[PDB]
Amino acid sequence: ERDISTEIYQAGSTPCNGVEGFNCYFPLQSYGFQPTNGVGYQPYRVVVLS
Amino acid sequence: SVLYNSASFSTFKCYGVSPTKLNDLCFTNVYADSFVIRGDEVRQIAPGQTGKIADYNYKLPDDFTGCVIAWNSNNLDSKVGGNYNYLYRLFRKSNLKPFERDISTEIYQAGSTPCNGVEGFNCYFPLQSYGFQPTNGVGYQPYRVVVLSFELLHAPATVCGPKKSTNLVKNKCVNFNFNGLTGTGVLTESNKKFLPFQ
Amino acid sequence: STIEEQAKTFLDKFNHEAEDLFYQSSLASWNYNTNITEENVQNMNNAGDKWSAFLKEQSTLAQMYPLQEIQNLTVKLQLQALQQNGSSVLSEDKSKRLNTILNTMSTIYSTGKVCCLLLEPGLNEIMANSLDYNERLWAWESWRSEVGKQLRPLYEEYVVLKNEMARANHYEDYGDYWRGDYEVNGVDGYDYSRGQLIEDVEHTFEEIKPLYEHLHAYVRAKLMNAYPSYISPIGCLPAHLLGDMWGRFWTNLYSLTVPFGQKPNIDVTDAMVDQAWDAQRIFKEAEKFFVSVGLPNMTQGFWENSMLTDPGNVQKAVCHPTAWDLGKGDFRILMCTKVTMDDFLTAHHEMGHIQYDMAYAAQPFLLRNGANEGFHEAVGEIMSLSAATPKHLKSIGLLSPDFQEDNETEINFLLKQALTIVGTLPFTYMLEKWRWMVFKGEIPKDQWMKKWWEMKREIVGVVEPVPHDETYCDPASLFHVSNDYSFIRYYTRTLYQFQFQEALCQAAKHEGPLHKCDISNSTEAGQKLFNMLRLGKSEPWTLALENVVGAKNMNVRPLLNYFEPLFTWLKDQNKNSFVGWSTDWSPY
Repeated sequence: ERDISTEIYQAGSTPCNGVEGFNCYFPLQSYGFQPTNGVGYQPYRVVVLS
Repeated sequence: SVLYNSASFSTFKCYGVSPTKLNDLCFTNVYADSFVIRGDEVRQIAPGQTGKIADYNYKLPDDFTGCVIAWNSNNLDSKVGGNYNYLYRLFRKSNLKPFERDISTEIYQAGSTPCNGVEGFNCYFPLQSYGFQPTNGVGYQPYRVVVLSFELLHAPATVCGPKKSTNLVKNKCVNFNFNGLTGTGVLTESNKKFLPFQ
Repeated sequence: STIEEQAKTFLDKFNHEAEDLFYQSSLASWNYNTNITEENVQNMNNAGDKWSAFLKEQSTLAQMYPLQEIQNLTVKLQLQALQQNGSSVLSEDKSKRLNTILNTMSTIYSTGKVCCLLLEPGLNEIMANSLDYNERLWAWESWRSEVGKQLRPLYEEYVVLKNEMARANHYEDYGDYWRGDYEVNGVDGYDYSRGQLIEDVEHTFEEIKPLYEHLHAYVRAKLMNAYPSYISPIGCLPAHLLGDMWGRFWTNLYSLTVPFGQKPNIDVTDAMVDQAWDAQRIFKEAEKFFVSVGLPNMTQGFWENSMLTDPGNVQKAVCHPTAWDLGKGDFRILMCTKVTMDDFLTAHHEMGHIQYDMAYAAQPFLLRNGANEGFHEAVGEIMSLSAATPKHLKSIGLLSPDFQEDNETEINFLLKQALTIVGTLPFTYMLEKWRWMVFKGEIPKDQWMKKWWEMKREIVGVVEPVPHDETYCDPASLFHVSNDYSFIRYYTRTLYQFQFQEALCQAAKHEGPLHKCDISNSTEAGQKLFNMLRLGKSEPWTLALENVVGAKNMNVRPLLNYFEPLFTWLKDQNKNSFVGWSTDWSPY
């Protein structure tokens, strides 16, 4: 399944999506691929064949 | 569940454990750490931060799986003329460990000069007083922070719930769950009683 | 064990106790400035005595800590402001004598002897509104033969006492103490010794020389309509025909010199009465002005503890344009705000001082305030000048968007600001240069007043109607000289006013001159200017200047780009035979 829509996560009360109230964080974080990192932090190209 | 919708707390954030799944999750031992700090010191209280407060007063664990409850208090413990009822450690030789405090007095030695148990040259008393006054700013107000700790030991979890209760339905072939026993049938009437302890 | 780990401990110990004492010293003074009574007098003296005693006590103990043993280039710059010594560096017998002279010269300046009447609004309206030659001349001569005579024995001893104070702190003359604020010590690439400050002021004064000759000739040509026999077109101006007693501000002379009579300076006083302002909407419009620039808003306690209205007779007190900084997150403004056009532009001059103090809120008490007090007075002027812009008055609620900008309007606007911003600019360089020869020792006592008039006709261009001897005192009767204040601080304020204005107008899509610029509707100039106000005493003023302007020194080019329509119009009007003034001319 492909998901190309960006939404806002809701936790318990103070509903989100539209009014944007409390407990409405932003789950769409970033990786941070930098050449000055370690080995495991390097970007890997994973190609799944079906 | 009745704490987030009360609209009476300033910063209500959690760590590790989600603020929603805790309503139907058991617990073993739950404690509360009540302490009064300033406004700018609220952001320092977090699992993974440092400073002169999270290292010389109360050290937070790295795997803290609880919540941070903090609200604004102005008409509770504030007076004009400087507050001298709350102290805090400013400097010390070593740092602190999680779930460990320090209430004993110790003269801080900055340089290499003896203090002889009294303050003076390169010798200070690291127990300053706050400035909780109703005429200062917002950051200089007393904040009663109550940190809750969720621990899991070998003892059985006696702090569960709260469980939701529905109603009593009879004369219908529906599903019912009584004391863990799952059944599906018509709850017909009985003509005999059982023992008052089974 | 080392020095760096023990130096910061003494600083944190002093900052945690100074804020508790400085707040009580300012809170006790706030009660005296609200209700005049005998109870607030003793509470202010007792609160101020503990602050003056605790500051001098910790400064002596800090002398044992080394100064040249800091490799962080941050802790060392905080020790120079604490280990400094004042008038107590000499003997104890001569320390009380210097303080007595400062108390006698301030009483004579406040209580005038001209009969009785005082100074303001006593002799202020006589030297401004008179239109007579034999009336305002008597007030200028009587002040020198009465106030100057009583300040003669005190001014002679003021030079010998202030000279030994500067030499005791590793300097040369007393002028180095006032000029030492811009000095950057320590080891750095952009350092700024006292030798560099001697130049860069003498260079910018030569470029403004042709601009001052056209402005001084316009005032001299206007006074000939009322004095056809006392003022010559090829001469100068008397010492009593400048507006003020000392001849500093030429604002009072604007009522006699109007270049265009078609569209003069409009008055927005009647527009504020129609919208019903209860002496509170002026500050509300100033709050939303910095929102479009980029600076954050104020706090919640700022609009609940600061008096921004007139208490009346039930709470008689005092009110003057002076911003207060009580600290500990408390900021109050003491000023009688009424429905007046002059109070609208002055509100922006004090609103910027609150945002400046909030920039270093998280910084300790020693890191408060910038490297020099000249930057604080520059932010308040670059924001108040944009409020008087005719373009900014078209996007607001009051006044008619029916009055646009033209060529006959900008002439009346540039001349009004030229009689205050650049009108007293040559007077600052002349007053500072004359005091350098007194503090050094080039002229004995009997050569002070005879040299003061020689620099007038060569720098400013003011003659003397009555020849005075060496007994009279003319510069000693100044508020900045009798009360001991650095007058050179106003010189850098003029240059930095146009340098900071060009940086904010560059990102706001405004090129060429700076008269039609608009700081609002641009969220880029706010974030760039905030970086300079955040850096206090931890960073030198040279580094903070490059972050806004781009250069490491003062510049005169942006100062001339603002008076382009004025300089173009004065060259076609003063071509009436004379441009400049003669050094050999006298009205008698």
